[PDB]
Amino acid sequence: SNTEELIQNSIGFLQKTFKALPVSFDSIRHEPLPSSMLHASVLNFEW
Amino acid sequence: DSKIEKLTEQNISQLKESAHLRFLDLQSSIDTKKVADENWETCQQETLA
Repeated sequence: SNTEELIQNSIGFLQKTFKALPVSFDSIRHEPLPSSMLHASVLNFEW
Repeated sequence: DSKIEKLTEQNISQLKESAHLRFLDLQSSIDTKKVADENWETCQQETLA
């Protein structure tokens, strides 16, 4: 219903946003992703 | 008056949200564990080969 379609849209948006970032796998295995690399829009739960 | 929930239809929607969430969480929980059973079984057959 409302929540199911809500979740589908949210998962699509998340997949796109995370596909955007450049950080390679081996780079993140040893170094924590810094906070700057994401816009303050994705944080604070405004999606 | 007793702990039987409230008829006020303003939290009926709150129940509706909870029903969608708890159910979806349980559905994922079991979907995950059956995948683990399928994987560990395959790995055990592979070592036997």
